[PDB]
Amino acid sequence: ELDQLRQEAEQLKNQIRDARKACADATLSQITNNIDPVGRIQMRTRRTLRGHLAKIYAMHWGTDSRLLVSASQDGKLIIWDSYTTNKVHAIPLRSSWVMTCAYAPSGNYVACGGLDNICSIYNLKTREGNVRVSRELAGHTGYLSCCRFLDDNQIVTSSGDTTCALWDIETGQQTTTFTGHTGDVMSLSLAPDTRLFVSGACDASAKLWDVREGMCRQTFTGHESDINAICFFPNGNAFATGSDDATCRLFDLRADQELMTYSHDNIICGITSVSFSKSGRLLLAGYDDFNCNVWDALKADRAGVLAGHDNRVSCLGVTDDGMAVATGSWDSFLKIWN
Amino acid sequence: ISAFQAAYIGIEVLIALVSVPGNVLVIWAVKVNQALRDATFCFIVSLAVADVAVGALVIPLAILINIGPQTYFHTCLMVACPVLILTQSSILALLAIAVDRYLRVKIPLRYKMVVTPRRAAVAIAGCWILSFVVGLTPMFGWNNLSAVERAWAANGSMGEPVIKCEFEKVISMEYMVYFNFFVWVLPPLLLMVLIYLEVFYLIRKQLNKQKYYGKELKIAKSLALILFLFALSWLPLHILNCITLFCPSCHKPSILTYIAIFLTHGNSAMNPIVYAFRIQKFRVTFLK
Amino acid sequence: AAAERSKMIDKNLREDGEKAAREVKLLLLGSGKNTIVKQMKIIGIVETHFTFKDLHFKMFDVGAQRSERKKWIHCFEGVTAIIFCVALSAYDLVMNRMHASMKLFDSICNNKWFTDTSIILFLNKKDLFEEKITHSPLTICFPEYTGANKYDEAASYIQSKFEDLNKRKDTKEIYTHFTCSTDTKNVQFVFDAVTDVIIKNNLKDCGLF
Amino acid sequence: TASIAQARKLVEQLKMEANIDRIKVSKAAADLMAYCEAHAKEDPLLTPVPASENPFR
Ligand SMILES: Nc1ncnc2c1ncn2[C@@H]1O[C@H](CO)[C@@H](O)[C@H]1O
Repeated sequence: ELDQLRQEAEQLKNQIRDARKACADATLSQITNNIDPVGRIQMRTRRTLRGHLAKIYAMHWGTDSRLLVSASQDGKLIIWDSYTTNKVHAIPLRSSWVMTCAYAPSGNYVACGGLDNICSIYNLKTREGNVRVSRELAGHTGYLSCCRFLDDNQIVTSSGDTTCALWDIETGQQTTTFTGHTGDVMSLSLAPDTRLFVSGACDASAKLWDVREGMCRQTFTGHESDINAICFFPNGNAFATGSDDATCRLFDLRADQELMTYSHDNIICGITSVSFSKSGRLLLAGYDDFNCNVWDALKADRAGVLAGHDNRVSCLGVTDDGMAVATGSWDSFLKIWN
Repeated sequence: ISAFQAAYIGIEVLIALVSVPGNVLVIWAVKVNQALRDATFCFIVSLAVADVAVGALVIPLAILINIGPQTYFHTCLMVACPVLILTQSSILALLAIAVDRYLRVKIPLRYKMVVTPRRAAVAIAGCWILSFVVGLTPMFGWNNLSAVERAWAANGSMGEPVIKCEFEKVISMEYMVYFNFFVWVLPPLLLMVLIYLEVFYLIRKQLNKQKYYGKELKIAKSLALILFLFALSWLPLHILNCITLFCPSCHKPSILTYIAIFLTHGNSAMNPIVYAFRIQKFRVTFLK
Repeated sequence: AAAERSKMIDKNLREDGEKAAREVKLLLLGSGKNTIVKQMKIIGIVETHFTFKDLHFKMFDVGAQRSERKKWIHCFEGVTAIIFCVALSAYDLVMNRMHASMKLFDSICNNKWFTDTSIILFLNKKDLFEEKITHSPLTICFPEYTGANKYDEAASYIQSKFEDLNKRKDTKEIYTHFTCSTDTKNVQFVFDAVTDVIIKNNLKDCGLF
Repeated sequence: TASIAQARKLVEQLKMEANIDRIKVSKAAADLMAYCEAHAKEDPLLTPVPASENPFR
């Protein structure tokens, strides 16, 4: 029973597409024409965090909007202090290749994952002394392309072996496993509810996962290439995805379809990272042509351009109070923008 | 004010107007970029700073000297000294670049640990302070002040001498030819020739350890162009000064001296194309 | 106050960077990889370290990656050399393993991240090849071939095909060595090829090249 | 037996995610518009703030 079951699958997918077009009343541009436009935003560079020798692969702020963790290829995980450009800690790493880093929302743990299939959990207080390897989480057969903290106790990690996972730290085991992609899972974003997390994959599909259940509530297929990075709209009802086909898309959870497409005729380069501001009005998209584009996330117009770099930007973080936007590139300079 | 001097001023202004943008462009392309902060690029920045200094200051001062407004002696010495101060720094920067280019091929495995940009900055600072010493030696007291004061007393006047400011009369030929040409211009030339022949021997050995012949011919042509450029730009004026010193009865035209001087300044225009432009990284940064 | 610890950490980063920058990083690609690893094994990613004639080498084996190559590959940009190992005896076995290896070689050669990086090509297992060339002919893989069954012309034709797959001319070099079971010869070839790459890199940096 | 099982899991999950309902797009887009207009006050990138409150001066 393969052919008739496949026909059933295709009929059900056609029915889902029909429902999505049934609930599609009108385009978002027609109703959001009545919004006052943004205009033009250029940002001043305020810092330049120069302490890395190799390419900076990923960053993540803290909830203080003061400390940020940067991870580079030369084996350094540095907790920069963005106010007075200090280095609070510099952690040496077992594997030089580190493709992600995370900072615990209370500011007590730093997690990093690379090509060694091993997430690492470094504690920061450590009344015995300096920073120490606290726990090593190893259950994947792919590169850990992104990891995030739910709290100080359990960590959700994506991977390259087609599986997201939820890990407990005090035990060291997969508390649950999220399966059901086709390609490599490039990035996951958490909702502020910490109950639902999206994840973008290499099969041109972004899937939403519930933490307690373990199942795909919703699945979005609208891209022509692989999805590099993904980030929720700040309220928890939408998320934007960036792909290598020079398009950013905004997917809505309620209407279950794509809202809008950011694609410009002068751009033929892929998106490396996306983010939103605090109000959800600016979609910040890093690119491969060495600069950042600030998009009006309602009227689909390019608000500005941030071209302070020399090589392509690999990470783009925004503080939790919306003060400053730190873009980190392969020339090892974290440019902080306001 | 004469026609020959007018031709000299026109060629000097042309050399200035060509040499200033090239050097500003080299300093620009290094500043904007972060990938061009290696030791050899610190040396090329040193040469470009000395070179824009030549193009900006020495050529107006040279035109001022050759026109020759009458002034006091010590004022004319204060005007004629930064010429030597900047040209000697140009020659020493050329020498430093050649020594670096030797070290890259002589010890290629452990080059990064030997020549760090801190040691590069120390060597550049040493070259500049020695260029200030060599330049400021006439001000320290070795000039034709004694001869001018003797002639001034002979004519009967008293006070500081008011003379038509002209470079041959104010400064002693013995300093120009013995100290400058023997001690600090000829050993850089001979040392660059020795270093570049040694670099060519090392490259020939490495390549032999028709395509190789073509690559070897290109490297040899580049080295010979550098050495010929340096020895063509500097040596005529100094040979003229030397023959003026040794045989004073040897009578030479003025236009010969003027051609020698604008070749000496022509080196300042020629240096960016020969040195910075041949690097692939610099052409990449220029085009982008 | 905090600037004291900031400058201490700056000093430690600078010292660690000076220590790390002297070492040579090599990328392995495969079939005969185990021979090379066990030969020069003196001292996810399998990382091995060995020190030969005042050089430190870190070799990285990427063979345990069951993922898309196009994703992790740009991490390894900036290595000195790519040790690419080909089994000569794979012309007969299976589509064809020799064509699979040539396709991988074409992919890494025409990969946009490795325009500068030189490939050290190891054609391994010469003995099994010299037996199997008298055993079986090369009509299987190559239609345009003349010296049907002889080790010398067979090996030279395989080498010529691989080096001919290089589309970029004079930007990078391909160094070919038939793998010797004699001690120190493989490591010696690696050292000579890395030394040549370092000298060419310095000459290109001067503009003298 | 493995391929049909993978396709079985695919179809069962696909029917499971198909069984939910979907809100019309204009209402949810107006909700996102309302959220943006609500929090348009405290966004320092959209709404510019001078060097008084800015900790990066
Ligand atoms: N005979 C000379 N007449 C005028 N200037 C001279 C003479 N010899 C050397 N110089 C000056 O010295 C500089 C080189 O040190 C020349 O660029 C030139 O300005």
